[PDB]
Amino acid sequence: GADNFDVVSCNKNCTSGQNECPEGCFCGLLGQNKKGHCYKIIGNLSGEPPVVRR
Repeated sequence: GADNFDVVSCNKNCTSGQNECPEGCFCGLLGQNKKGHCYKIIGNLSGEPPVVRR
């Protein structure tokens, strides 16, 4: 089910080697760069009605 999951931002800068990302996120780096951003994997649940009252 790899096609069910998307990578999204976890809204934080990070550097490799330092445990800087929140749990459940990863530090995504481009190539040999030491600095990157925190990301996370999510799956969307579809089918929600257009309006929900709580």
